[PDB]
Amino acid sequence: LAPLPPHVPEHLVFDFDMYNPSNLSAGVQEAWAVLQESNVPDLVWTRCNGGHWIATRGQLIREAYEDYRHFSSECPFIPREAGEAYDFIPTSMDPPEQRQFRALANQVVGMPVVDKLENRIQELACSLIESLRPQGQCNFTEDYAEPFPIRIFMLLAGLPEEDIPHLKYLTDQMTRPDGSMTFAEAKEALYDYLIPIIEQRRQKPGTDAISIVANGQVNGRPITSDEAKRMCGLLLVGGLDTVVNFLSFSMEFLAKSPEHRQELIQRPERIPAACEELLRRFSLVADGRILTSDYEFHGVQLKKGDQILLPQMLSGLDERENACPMHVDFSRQKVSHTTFGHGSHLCLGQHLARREIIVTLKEWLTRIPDFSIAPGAQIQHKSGIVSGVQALPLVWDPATTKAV
Ligand code: HEM
Ligand SMILES: CC1(C)[C@@H]2CC[C@@]1(C)C(=O)C2
Ligand SMILES: [K+]
Repeated sequence: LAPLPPHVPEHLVFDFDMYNPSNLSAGVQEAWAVLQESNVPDLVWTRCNGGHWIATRGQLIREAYEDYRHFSSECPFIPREAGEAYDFIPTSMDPPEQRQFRALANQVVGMPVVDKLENRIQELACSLIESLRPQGQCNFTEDYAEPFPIRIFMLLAGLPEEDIPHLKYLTDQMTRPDGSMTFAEAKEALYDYLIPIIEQRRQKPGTDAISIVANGQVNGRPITSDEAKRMCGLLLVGGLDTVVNFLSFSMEFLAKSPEHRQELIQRPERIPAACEELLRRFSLVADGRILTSDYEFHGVQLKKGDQILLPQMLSGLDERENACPMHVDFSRQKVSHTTFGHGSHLCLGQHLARREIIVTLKEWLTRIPDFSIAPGAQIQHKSGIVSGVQALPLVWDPATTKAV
């Protein structure tokens, strides 16, 4: 717990810890949404993790992400030492500077590339699922949630699959630190890995994501090796720690809700609308910004240098944004969320993520329409910059499945 700063008033202190929230055993989304109870203000100060503001409502999250003159991306992580070490491109830059780097990034992970990767996504999801189908059981986090998104990413990056254990270890210490490494050691270990590769593909340009970035142009000028590395690192974390977690939340829920499985088996054309609704209910990212100057926002005096966590996860969870927000409803008419961010840094990998999610639900339910949590398992969730599921044991009767 850190010393409450002179400028923060006693009545806005709410000691929420993002890496280990109090109600965590009820579900990570449920743990986070304690900040939306009737007793809690729209903007609190927490003394954990060195101290930082936290906006709790969708209205303030969106306003702050839009206002980059006051809410800067220069130090976007908590704790303070992680945000100061954070130098990924484009995420650590504010517009106007940030803008030229998005279109290089858009070229390696945007729609055009989802279109080059279309066959391979479909094939690996069918082949992974078909290999599990006859067993009548799986450890989903390890058997599908990781290998499906991860092997597509390594394929696109032109990186070998036995580098996976090392890279996921490191990427995961930057979002859910276990204590062994600091964000900076983790980051420098990712750059160390990328350095020879980047230089080699600048001499012999290939077709893979690293070559494209490294030999890319930024509003007409050549990107440097240091910029290539800083953009490249960011793509790996996005590739190895986003969709991987998201798929486990969605499959846990489907395993617990036979009527929602039935809806999608009956009307598979509803899968894209259902993916959106699940992205709202099982939203999982929470990063933030730093104040560029002293500023008064929604009646609270903020101080230059203060950090503020603006939980992207909380906006679609807000009862002011969606009625009965904890309830999953695939026909929800206005699905409002900030799952993929808001403002000028809107997620560049969202078209890739949505395709991987929709391909997984359609291809799973086609082959293994009925499935449940294994008898007597209690699912445990984990919290951090990106939230996730520690293990998900699923069971099914092989007599009810079909090889497609
Ligand atoms: C469920 C999956 C995903 C979610 C929920 C998600 C969420 C986000 C969010 C919230 C941001 C903005 C953060 C900020 O403003 O500080 C972001 C940015 C970004 N994400 Fe995604 N992401 C996902 C998947 C991916 C994937 C699969 C990739 C690439 C392999 C990716 C690459 C990027 C990049 C490059 C940016 C930077 C945008 C910028 O700074 O201009 N993301 N993502
Ligand atoms: C907050 C994020 C999800 C977004 C993409 C990966 C992530 C950890 C960042 O560093 C940017
Ligand atoms: K920084």
